[PDB]
Amino acid sequence: TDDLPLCHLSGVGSASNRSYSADGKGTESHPPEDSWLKFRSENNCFLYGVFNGYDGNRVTNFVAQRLSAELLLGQLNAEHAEADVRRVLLQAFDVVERSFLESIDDQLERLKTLEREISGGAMAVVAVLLNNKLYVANVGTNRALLCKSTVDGLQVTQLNVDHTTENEDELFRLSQLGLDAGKIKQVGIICGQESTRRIGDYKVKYGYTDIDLLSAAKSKPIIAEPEIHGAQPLDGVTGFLVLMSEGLYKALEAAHGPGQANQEIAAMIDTEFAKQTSLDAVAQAVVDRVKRIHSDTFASGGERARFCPRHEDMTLLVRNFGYPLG
Amino acid sequence: TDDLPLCHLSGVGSASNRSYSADGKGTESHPPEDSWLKFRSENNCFLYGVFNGYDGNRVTNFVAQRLSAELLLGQLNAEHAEADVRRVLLQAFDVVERSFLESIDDLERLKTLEREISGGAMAVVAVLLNNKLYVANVGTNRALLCKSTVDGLQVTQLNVDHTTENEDELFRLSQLGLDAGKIKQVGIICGQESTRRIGDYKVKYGYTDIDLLSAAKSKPIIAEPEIHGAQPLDGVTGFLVLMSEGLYKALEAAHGPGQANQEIAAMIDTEFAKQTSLDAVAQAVVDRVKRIHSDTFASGGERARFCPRHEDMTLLVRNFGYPLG
Amino acid sequence: EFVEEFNRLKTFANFPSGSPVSASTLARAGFLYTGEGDTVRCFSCHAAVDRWQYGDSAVGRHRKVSPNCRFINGFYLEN
Amino acid sequence: KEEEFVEEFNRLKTFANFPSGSPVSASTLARAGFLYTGEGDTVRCFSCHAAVDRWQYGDSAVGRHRKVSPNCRFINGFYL
Ligand SMILES: [Zn+2]
Ligand SMILES: [Zn+2]
Repeated sequence: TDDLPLCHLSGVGSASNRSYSADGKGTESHPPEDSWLKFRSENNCFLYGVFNGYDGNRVTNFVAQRLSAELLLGQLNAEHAEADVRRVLLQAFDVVERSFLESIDDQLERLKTLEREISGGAMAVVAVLLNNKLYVANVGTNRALLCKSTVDGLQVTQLNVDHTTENEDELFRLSQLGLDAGKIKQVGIICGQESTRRIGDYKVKYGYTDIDLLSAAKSKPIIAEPEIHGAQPLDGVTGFLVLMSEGLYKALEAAHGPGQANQEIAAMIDTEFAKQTSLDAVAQAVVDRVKRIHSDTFASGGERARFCPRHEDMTLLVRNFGYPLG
Repeated sequence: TDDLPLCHLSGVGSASNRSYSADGKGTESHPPEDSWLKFRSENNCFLYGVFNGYDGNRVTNFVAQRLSAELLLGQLNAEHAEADVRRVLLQAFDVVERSFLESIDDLERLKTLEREISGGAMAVVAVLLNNKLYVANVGTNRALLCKSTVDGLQVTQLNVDHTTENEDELFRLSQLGLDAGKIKQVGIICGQESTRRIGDYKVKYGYTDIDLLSAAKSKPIIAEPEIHGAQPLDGVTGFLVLMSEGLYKALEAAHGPGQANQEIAAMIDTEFAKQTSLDAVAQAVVDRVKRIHSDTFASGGERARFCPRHEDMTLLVRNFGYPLG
Repeated sequence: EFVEEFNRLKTFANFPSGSPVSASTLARAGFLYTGEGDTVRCFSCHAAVDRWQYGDSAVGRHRKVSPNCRFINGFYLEN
Repeated sequence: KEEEFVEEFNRLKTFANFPSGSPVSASTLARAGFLYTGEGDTVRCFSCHAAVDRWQYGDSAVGRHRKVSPNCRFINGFYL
């Protein structure tokens, strides 16, 4: 079923999470919960995605497929208006949600499983192409960058917004729900997660009322509705699209330092672009490079050393837009 | 003393006012009242200006020199701060005003009186100091900066027209106690449309005796200049344009309102690759515009009823690394 | 009428494509689309905001412009 | 706290370190009731404390002001 034409102008790189051992170069690992999408509808419609899962990969491997069914099987393939394309996604992300919730409806090793699926979830970033017009749907902390080649440098602009507690808008939304800004922004974490929007997570979606921090709330504090970003004109553009998981920009940031991460990552993708035969290679190269920078930092510890005990799954997706590969 | 080093990276073009005759080969004239400035202080400081006078040139030939005295003789020459250079000009334009008023203090007599009491002028002053551009403005003369873009020629006017069509100028007059709508309606105050000007003893001290300005806690027509924060000229490559009303006024009358700044700039561009000296560049455009005016009136049609004549035209160009050839 | 968030959202159907800030976010912030450029206005303080740039915060820009648009200060929770 | 800025002269004084390269004239901004905060090119009506930034060539102080805060009394003449 889930086997339609794959895109050929898009590469992906990935590296499972890994933990460091005091002894040094020593590393470990854990079940990897990250997935991506790089399909192409027979009607010439492009759909890319990166889903960073948490607490089980029983969700990432679902939303991935299910999202495709509600998007590449007609519903979007057509000469739709801007607001139309938005309306379809909205309806799409919803179908995945409501459906998934219905899914999770199945020794004493039972309580073991329950606490799992009831707390399983995932965040996602979806990019859609339709006539040189780009659309970005977003739920969570994954980033999406557009990189245009300037005759005065390389322009880098993030298309989405991080749904964290540091989001002036996200906070206000939770405030209008009746919660306390200061207090929520203070803890900076809500149920092990920092994201203020996510898919699945039956626990906080239906029982938020039983959590001290979310006690007072006329509606769900953690919602799954995605933030769509008005079509982007890609006619005369010449560069590339980047979809990367939290785990990636998160590591790079821990080593080098907060901010200036988007440019640096982009800067790297630039170099490796002139040093590879395939996108996948371009991609993987950067993931490796970053994976390296992390380990080295911890090993050759000093100051920033105390910020790299390990790192989560890293996923990078690159969609070339006429940029010189050779 | 009015003879210091003159700038050599600046050209000027000018054509006296002229009136035509319904008899084709017609062309009259009147005393010319427009002046310019293109000095260069010994300390490497540039001062350019264009003063369009009205009712007598006994003022334009004054402000010109007097302004130089309070600018090129130290006062400005130095490593001053942005706000500092602004404060010096302010002080400068004031000295010229107060001084000039004291000047005008010395039957064919009533004939002269009505003159100097109503004589005045408007001015645009541009100053250079370390690739930082400053524009002081009083009146309706325009000053444009033209940067060469790799996607065309950028044209941006640095100053604002002190007319009754200026939302800000109007507001200023309103807070003084006059009526907006009424003022904006007539669009003219004492033969002039300018809401700020140098001299003009009459309206400055007797505005209270003019039906339109009757109600006013302060001078409705002031001479205070509008300074424009330093402009970064380091990596820039183009030219500065200072032109009198009479010029952009004529070109506007023939072709039509708006799109005048670009067109004039467009012209200056062409002539720039077809001349040996800036003065030539300049004059060329003034002549070209002077031509388009006469032609329109002669080969009359629709816009013909807008060119009975034209006032003095003055154009000053200061090259900024643009290809002369 | 524009008190209702859903309505405010509806006025963004023809919002100029290429704009940084998300429509839905603008509405949540109490803004409504006028019709010219990317200008929006608080349904409360009728204050307008335009010239958005990437990385802008709806509520942020809003509080800066009109540091008192009640809505932004919570005097709105119909319940 | 907020008394010294009713006087136009004072408002003007707050522009001494205004970012060079800005389109609108300082004097004009003050006339409009604006005061320079200190960050970027952001200014605020001494009346409605509304702020305005991101100026562009060709802008009207009172114009943008009326648009942003369509009621900053000053702009409506409640100050004579
Ligand atoms: Zn508001
Ligand atoms: Zn105000």
